[PDB]
Amino acid sequence: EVIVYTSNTCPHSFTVKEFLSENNVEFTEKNIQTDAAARKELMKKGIMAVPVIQIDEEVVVGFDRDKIEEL
Amino acid sequence: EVIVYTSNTCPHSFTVKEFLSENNVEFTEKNIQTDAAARKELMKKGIMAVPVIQIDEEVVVGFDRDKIEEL
Amino acid sequence: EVIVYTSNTCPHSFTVKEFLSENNVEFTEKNIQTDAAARKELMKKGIMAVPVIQIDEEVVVGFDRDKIEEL
Amino acid sequence: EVIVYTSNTCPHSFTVKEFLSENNVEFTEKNIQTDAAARKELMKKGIMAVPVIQIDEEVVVGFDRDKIEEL
Amino acid sequence: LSIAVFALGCFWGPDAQFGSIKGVVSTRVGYAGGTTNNPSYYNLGDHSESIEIQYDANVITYGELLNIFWNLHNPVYETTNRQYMSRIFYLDDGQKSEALEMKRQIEAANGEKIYTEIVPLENFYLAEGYHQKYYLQNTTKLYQTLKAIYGGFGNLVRSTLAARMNGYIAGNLSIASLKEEMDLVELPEDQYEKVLSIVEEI
Amino acid sequence: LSIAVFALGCFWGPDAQFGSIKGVVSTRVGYAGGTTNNPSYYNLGDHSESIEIQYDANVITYGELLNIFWNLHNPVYETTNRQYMSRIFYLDDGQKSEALEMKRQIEAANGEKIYTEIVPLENFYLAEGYHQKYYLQNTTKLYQTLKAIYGGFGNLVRSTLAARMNGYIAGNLSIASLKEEMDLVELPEDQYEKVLSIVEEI
Repeated sequence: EVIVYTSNTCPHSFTVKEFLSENNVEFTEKNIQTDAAARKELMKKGIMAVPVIQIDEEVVVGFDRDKIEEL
Repeated sequence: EVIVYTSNTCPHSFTVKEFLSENNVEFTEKNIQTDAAARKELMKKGIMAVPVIQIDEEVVVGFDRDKIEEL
Repeated sequence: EVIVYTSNTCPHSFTVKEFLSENNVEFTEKNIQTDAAARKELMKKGIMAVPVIQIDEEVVVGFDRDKIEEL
Repeated sequence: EVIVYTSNTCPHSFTVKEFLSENNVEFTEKNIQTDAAARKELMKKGIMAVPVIQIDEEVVVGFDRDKIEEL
Repeated sequence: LSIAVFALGCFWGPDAQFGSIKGVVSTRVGYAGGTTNNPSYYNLGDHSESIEIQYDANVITYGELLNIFWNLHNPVYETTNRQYMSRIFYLDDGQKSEALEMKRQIEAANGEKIYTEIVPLENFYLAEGYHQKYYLQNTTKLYQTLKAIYGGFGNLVRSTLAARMNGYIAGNLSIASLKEEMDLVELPEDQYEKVLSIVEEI
Repeated sequence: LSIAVFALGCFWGPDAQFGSIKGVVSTRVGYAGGTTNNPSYYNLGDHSESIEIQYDANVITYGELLNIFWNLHNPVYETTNRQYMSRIFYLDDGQKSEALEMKRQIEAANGEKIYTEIVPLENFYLAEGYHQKYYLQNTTKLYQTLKAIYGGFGNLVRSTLAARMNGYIAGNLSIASLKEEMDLVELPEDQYEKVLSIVEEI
């Protein structure tokens, strides 16, 4: 059972969805910019507990070790 | 120049901060649960554009390919 | 009705416990570092944040003072 | 005062452009897929979201209808 | 997996743009809208230059493809040049409904009447092979490398990777997402770095 | 890099807990608060069983360490058992200020007076070697493996990895964060998998 919390931003939601569908993994999509209940449920997860690292300009979301190493 | 947007949740903010300080990288920390301006600035970044994938119970934030593969 | 998931190695757990008692709020404590049932219950809730403040149906992750005040 | 960072390969860029014109909102369009200056300006702003709605100082990322309505 | 059929002018651009869209599985360019059998590029008749898009409906909606369609051209002018007319060939009544609704909405939102015509799809004929993946096919190096990898022109142009590559060559695709699609293809590593070596030469 | 000195009962627990904290660089257990030179475990005198924490101030605050301090025991009872008394040995007036303020706040918030005493640090004496990293030192397998890696008991117990390992053995540390600290140490890969093999045996 898979849920994908999406947005109205076209780079990455479609990336995750294409990856999941191409691997034949069936999922249900909740758009947190059109489904207020979905965003309230995502906030009940520790989503504001994830840190964000700003390197002069770029943004790393979560502790992505190798990415932060490269900058 | 490095900025770390932190929270009042002790697992991961301290993880990122210990990683950065141990590598002698000097950073400034903005706690988005005590600095409303910091959270408004983080929201001006595309932080709600990052997707979240719920696998039955666990939460993957961003397109972490290998993690999603393992579940 | 309040429940508080806490841990020993977390300053923010202590700070929000002190906040709740300073505001005379009866609450249940589930220390996930010594109560294995509590920690696995929190584990398959999707969260991994510590501390978690479950207000009967809402969920506050971390010591968001202004959000907890709103109840 | 409104600026809209858009792209050709994005449905939500088109939808928010249609929203703004349907609500008679004069706006500047910076199509980052053909205006290299606009895309690099957005690039070293921290964002990589598309579409971005800059309302003079505030930033709306994606087609958050209710948030854009608030102005 | 669903099919849409659009027409918005010369189809090189539409091919290179729609083939960069995540959720689009494959693209073909051809001719549709006329009353003649097997039209050719210099013998279209009443046909329109069209693109057939095969898309994964779990990733992108027909309505989102329509958003992109009206985002790639502004048909606020009426021409009788059938080769370049703006048309939506619908395969079922749901496509017809969505297209008519969105056309009404655009007309009302911009105050300009839209001259895109929503018509039922009769026959979509393929265009000549030299029109398929036109930009990629003209970068002979990377083109023949990928064609040897996919083992034939037909297997190449019918693939998702070829659509993404043709789009990237046309500047409509980030190199990062090209790497992401290449990861999706799962190349046997050696061909992978050969292709990446050729693409980063540009 | 700063130093705090606490006392909250028998120091095995405090060692194993504070050594699991990210931001704590090293820990030592010993004796502090008495008027005798070089006390021993069976000859403490008026000394208290204490822990000295060396912590990276860029990661964790003295006040957060105090939060953890009062989160590991509830000193709402007054004893004259000096070996196990709750004390905060301050190294400067800032520590004294923060500790007094937080003690007042706890007393007011819970309605119970706090009997932790805030006193100036005179001399912190080290405890015997068999009290250092007590839980890790008693898992002889992993203990001697890590000791051979770090090349001596002193180099071992003075390290961050040893504090994290002693905490994990005591069940105060996630195995994931143990892996994270091991990544921080940058072991030459072979010793890395040897240590991981031993730790996952438990």
